[PDB]
Amino acid sequence: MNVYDDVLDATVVSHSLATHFTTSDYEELLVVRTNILSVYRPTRDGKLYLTDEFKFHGLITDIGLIPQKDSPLSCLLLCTGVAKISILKFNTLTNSIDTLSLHYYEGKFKGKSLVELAKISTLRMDPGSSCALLFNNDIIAFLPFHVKFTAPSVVLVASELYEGAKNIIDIQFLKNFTKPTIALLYQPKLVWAGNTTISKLPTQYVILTLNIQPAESATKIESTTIAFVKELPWDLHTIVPVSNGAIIVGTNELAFLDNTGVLQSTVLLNSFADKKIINNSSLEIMFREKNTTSIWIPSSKNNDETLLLMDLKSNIYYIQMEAELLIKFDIFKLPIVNDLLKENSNPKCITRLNATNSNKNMDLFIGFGSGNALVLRLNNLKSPFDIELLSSLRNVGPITSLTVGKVSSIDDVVKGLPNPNKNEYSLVATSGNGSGSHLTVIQTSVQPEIELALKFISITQIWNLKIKGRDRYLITTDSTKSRSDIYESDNNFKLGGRLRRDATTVYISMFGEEKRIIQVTTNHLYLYDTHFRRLTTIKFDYEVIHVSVMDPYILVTVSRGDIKIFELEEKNKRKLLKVDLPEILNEMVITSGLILKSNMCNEFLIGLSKSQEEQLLFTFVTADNQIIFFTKDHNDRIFQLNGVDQLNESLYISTYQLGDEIVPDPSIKQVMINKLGHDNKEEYLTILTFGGEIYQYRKLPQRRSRFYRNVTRNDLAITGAPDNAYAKGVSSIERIMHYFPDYNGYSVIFVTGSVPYILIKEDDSTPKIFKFGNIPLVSVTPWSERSVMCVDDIKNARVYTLTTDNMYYGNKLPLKQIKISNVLDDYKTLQKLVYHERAQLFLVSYCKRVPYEALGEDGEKVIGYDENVPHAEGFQSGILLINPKSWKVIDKIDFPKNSVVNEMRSSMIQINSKTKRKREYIIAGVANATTEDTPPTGAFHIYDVIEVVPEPGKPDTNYKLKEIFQEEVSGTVSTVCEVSGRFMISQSQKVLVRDIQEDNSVIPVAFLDIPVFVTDSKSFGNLLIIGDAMQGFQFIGFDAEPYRMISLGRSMSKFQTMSLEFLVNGGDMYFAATDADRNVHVLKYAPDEPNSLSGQRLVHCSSFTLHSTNSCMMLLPRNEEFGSPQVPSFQNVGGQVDGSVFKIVPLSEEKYRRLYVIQQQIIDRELQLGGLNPRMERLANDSMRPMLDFNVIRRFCGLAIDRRKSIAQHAHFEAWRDIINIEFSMRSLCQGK
Amino acid sequence: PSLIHPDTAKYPFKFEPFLRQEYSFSLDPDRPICEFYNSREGPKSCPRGPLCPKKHVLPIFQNKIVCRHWLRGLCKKNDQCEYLHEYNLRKMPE
Amino acid sequence: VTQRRSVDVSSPYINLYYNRRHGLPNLVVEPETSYTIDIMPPNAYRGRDRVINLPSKFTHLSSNKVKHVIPAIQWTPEGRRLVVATYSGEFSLWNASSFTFETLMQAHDSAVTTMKYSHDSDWMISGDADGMIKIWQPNFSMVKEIDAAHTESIRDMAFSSNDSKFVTCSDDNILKIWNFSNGKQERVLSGHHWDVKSCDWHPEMGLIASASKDNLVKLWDPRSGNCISSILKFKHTVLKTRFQPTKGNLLMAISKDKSCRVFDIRYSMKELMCVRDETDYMTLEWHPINESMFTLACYDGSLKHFDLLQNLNEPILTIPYAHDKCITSLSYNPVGHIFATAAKDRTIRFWTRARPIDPNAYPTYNNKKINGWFFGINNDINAXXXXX
Ligand SMILES: [Zn+2]
Ligand SMILES: [Zn+2]
Repeated sequence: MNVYDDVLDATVVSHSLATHFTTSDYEELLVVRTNILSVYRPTRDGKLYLTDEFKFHGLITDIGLIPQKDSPLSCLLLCTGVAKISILKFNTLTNSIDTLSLHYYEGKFKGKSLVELAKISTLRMDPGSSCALLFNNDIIAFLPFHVKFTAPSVVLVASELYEGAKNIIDIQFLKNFTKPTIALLYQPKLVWAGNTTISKLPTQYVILTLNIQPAESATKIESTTIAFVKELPWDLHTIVPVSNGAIIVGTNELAFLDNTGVLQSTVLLNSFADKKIINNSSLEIMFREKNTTSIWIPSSKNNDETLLLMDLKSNIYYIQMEAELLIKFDIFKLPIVNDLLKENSNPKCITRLNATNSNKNMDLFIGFGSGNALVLRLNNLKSPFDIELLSSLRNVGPITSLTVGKVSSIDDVVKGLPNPNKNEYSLVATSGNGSGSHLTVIQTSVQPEIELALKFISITQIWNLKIKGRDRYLITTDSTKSRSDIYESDNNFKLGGRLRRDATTVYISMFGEEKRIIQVTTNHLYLYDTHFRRLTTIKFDYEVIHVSVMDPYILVTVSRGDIKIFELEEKNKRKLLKVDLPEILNEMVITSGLILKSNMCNEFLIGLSKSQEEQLLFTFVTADNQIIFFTKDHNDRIFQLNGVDQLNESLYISTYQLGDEIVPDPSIKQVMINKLGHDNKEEYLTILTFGGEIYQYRKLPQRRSRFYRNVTRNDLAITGAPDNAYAKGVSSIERIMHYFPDYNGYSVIFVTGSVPYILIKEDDSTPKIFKFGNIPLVSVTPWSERSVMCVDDIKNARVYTLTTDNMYYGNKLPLKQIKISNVLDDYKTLQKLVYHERAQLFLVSYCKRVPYEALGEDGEKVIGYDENVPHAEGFQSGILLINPKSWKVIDKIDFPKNSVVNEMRSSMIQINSKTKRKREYIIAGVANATTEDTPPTGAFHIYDVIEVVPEPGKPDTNYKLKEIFQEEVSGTVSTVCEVSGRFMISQSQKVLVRDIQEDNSVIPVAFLDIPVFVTDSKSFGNLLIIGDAMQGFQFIGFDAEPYRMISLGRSMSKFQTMSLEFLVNGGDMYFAATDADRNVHVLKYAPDEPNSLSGQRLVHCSSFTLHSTNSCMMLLPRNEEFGSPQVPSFQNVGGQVDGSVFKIVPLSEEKYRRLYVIQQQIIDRELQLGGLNPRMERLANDSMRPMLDFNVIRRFCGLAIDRRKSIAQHAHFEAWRDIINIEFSMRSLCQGK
Repeated sequence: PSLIHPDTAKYPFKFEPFLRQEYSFSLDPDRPICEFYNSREGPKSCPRGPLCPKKHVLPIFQNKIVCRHWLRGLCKKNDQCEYLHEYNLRKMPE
Repeated sequence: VTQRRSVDVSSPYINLYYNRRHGLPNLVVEPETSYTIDIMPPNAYRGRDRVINLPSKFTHLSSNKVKHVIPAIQWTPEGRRLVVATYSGEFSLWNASSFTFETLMQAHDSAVTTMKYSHDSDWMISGDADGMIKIWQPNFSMVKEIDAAHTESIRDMAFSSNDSKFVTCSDDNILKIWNFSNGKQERVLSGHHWDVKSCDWHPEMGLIASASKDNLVKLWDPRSGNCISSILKFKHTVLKTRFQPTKGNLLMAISKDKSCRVFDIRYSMKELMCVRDETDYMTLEWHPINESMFTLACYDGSLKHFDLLQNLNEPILTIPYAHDKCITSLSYNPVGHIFATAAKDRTIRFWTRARPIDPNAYPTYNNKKINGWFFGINNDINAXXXXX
């Protein structure tokens, strides 16, 4: 009984298409991460600015654009998991995606395939824009279009299309044909390197000119066979269509097959290809991908077309063409002399984003499955060309491993004062898969760099002032002691007089184009010159609470609820004038008012209608929750943000109408429309609830009157709860938002409280709240240029400025790229990172992909020994000890060739069994990854991290890995886990628990025969889950005094297990084991149940289809924020190959049943994006109590407050108080020792 | 708390009473060997019985020399074996 | 100290659960033997690369020292050992790790006609040339020696998907579904006018196929003793029957007649491929991980590997002189990496997956020593075909 939340949302760019979708104005680069479709508008500078982000409940397997009639903005087509086409029109009015048609094929496909369907059902679009096919493995769906939107869809096996076509290698639609044409590249007899000796030239390529004849009930498909090619290289895997005809990108051979059929020319790419124009290339390049990414660009204003192909090793290959007959056919590796694609690998999708009406000087986005998804600019095309990294989209690679560890809190005191992230751990990933692989510190909190830190006495609110841009005068105040003392630039008091120093000031700021100073003290407003002297004083009958300032205006809200707006007399700027505000709001009950300058309701105004200029409008929040506003020249015509009392997805501005619908339920404490992001300063209405809940609406560039928030996208995590739930986050320090136009270029909204939040928009993403340090924050003030001073609850003010050097502020959690692979040595691919608390430092096992040497136990190579050919990628591992204070690699302990540290864990192994002195040792399970027929070699390497004398120059190098014990043992050491003071390592089908003695003599003590290979092992005290590579997993108890590895329960459903890990939730324990089939299986050990057979058969209670193969699942404690922790509960934080990080946070059976009522009520009542029912989606074939997609629960959080309270089936509050318990489960990382 | 490796041997389970009855294995790994218990009789010797907080050594585990058959995962006598079912090199005939 | 041919998937699985743990896709192997690292372990390959884990490379011939006629062959589901039945009535146990025999268990009083492990990968039913069957632990200890299993010698065992009940068949015309946990027969299967030569249980749904000398496969229901459909497509006698152990979507049945058929339980009991070999087929086994891939074997040896998505009319890979004599029994380890097969020549041959380059790949009729020292430290060897 669990919830699944993406802690870090997916980031690996799998698919991307640059065609008008959101807006017809600019060419929009849609980018599929894996479940998150994000629409970017590339600028002339290249930087991708996100217009609209969409989170689909289900993996976007493949995407394409089909143009729709009557409208310029082209419809989208995405595939969800195994064969599930979703047609998507972007509705301009709602600014969200509506499904035109959903097409389930998974059912129809199983009824045609005799084999299991391939997980990645690949989609193909036709250039004629008439029929888009979806093929799995020899089985094809055809989705025709009328030129309703979609014609009734057919499903047919390739044997129905062509007489042969026995197993499809790749289909692609071909260029320039009147009626649409597929080109089925297939093998009748299947052939790999091994079948090559008997079957020669055994790939058949057939072009079939389809006759898509659609009837309104069901379509009939007859395929005219225009061309049949019989004898082609076995390796031909990808068909890429070019105007003259298809290119076939094979592993070793690359054959151009024209539209008429006959092979015009083929290029032998390397040494492995052999066969009619033959082109022999000695440049040993190979396309070892099953489907190689390839950007084909047509000619414009011409006979100049380009096709670029990409190796997995991330090399661009421009292929030359001459359409006439075909001459000039050769591949060319583009000279990447400035290695910027070195940091990337596994290119998944290339797309040209800027058309420039010319084939040369192209800007193209390449999405990578490893490195950052780069936007390149190719400047020329030669057979003075230079590529440049025009823009970057941050990709957290495949998150190879994941471990909690202190990256901050390593310094207990920084700049004198205590650390902002004191007693704060953060789960650090190992992103990247290649020469640009890097530790990614997936931080729970924004780690802010301190410029200046000073201790303060008896203060609560700070107001620094920049008299001429430079900060010169700082103001401190106290609510309790009743005093407001004024500091300086060098932080010295009374520098300076005539202030209301004896009473609590509420607001002090620059005024009248940085000449005057307004001090609003509780009872008396004041006006000052640059040098402080009282010029104008305004008295009030009631105590001033809410107060805002723009350049020529002050607004004050008194204790009664009455508001007063004041304008500066601009002619001399001395005295103050009362603004004749509309009398309509005097009857209204105002909670908080803010002066605002944005072009939000300028369309509704009589002056500058459709002009786009920031008219100064005074926003207010009514007690019945609606943002009312007006300009100075209002003429009693007041505007409102309509539908905030419900706070629904759309948020249009209209004229305010007063009646008797007044329900004083205040839930908008602070509201602000602010430009956000370092480059693309997008306006954002940002509601803050009295329950410390932040809602954030976007001002839409088209129709600026209408505001909209992506409810489906879970960008902003829930900071609070509306129905007084999570009161702990609001009752301590009052939640007040502070907008800063420049914090480090980045425009942010700081949110003060016990838990501080920072709304950071990056260009790459929707603006996200992040936890701002572990420390509480009382009040923020903008320190001298691109810096913000923040004061602690303990009154320790620190000038912070966000790091941008390697940080990224999308992915719904702030993350720090740590490139430890520097210039002098690149540790390509970082695997199985582990933190070591006894030394407070990280260990990561690098694994350089060495040229593999195929040899037995003897030094002689196996008989197929060839040196001229390019060798296969083997393994050359090694551990790096990294001290995270400096993040320099301290100690490199390399391993022999063919060796790879499959798993490495820091333990608490017992040194003496009687004494129970658990010294923290790391154990690296290295395995000599070799051929199947070579004897399996492996070694477990145990390391004690010792305080060594540091090198005279650099500090932090005061630790070195000490090889206390290593043993090159029979069988592959594929996993290590510390089972209660003893560590088990895997072997070939064996698991030996080793015990470490005080003499460092390590003896195996307990033994267990496992089914075929351990992928992953985890221990929960003296329990174990030893994951069998295809035979599910053994759940294993472990005894000591008589060392018995007692087999407790095999997983009944046997599956290719990916990463095991426990999730306990009290009482009976549950195990999450992920699959090769991207599927979490939660199995509980229930020996109480009779069907479970004494526990020996684990009851498979929940399956949950992920959006990626879970690379490393990892247990860490969860923060029970609302409730009290009687039993230490553990959530389950798993990485993803798509660069997501999920939490399988488990729940109480009461707690879950509340959310499962919500989930089932959200899916049914509220519509999803691609029409995809998440409960139906997150299921593949191995109890009716499913794991909950929190991505669909946080839709309840994004839901309209009226409908939200309606969905309660006393329980609404009880729901919220545990929805926070799921989102705040990661905040356990903010508690140390 | 201690977030980086909190494996926690002292976690309470619903199957903790079961694992004392069957398998003779409690959630405390290196718990002491209980007094007033002999392997020859079984649960009848101990006053606490099967739900004993301390551990119960089986006749197979107090046996001297290790099993060659169990070491290769195929001993006919899974219980009442004249050899040991504990893989320690101290008690080994090579 | 002494080196031996060690076909062990553990090393490739690392290479897999690295490539899978980084999303670095299953790299297409190139002809040169360095690429043998990227031959990922069988269940890594599905679809247009299944032909990789199709077993063609002769690995090892072994004989049980005493040289006895093997009645049945079944792998221990963990993939670790191959259990070899004996006409003497013993379980010879050739492990996968080295192709060396572990101790003979001496199972039954007479010859063990068949043995089969549970899908829970623990228990195994054996059988006899007398009536009896025995329930075994994976560590081989006779849990329930059911003496009065059948009036005649049993023929084939098969477990349910939940392995809570299993089917026996015999030289008696009737089948018995035994409720496994009690060791008593739940429902008897009244049908077939002649002896039930073989039977198999569908590995997902409740369905039991039954090869009979009545030349028909009746498809029984476990809940009630009646056949839901009787396939009448066979002519002489249905010799054996199986399913795809993975999905179960395809039932298969071999004949003592030249014919052989593969069916769909999914689609109205339709046949897909009526393959006829001039030399009569004897035994079949589906590739344990790759649906629509199996191996038939003939009276002329002829280890004929097939695919339902490559050639319906034809075998994919013929090994025409695999064994000297008629192959009686064959099984893949559920891993898929080794495919063991035994004949009435009293020798059990193991067949691994191919390795991208070897001159002895495709051997074809070896005169004196077909088992000519293949454990010589290395996988691949040069050429005529036999060594020493
Ligand atoms: Zn006792
Ligand atoms: Zn024994």
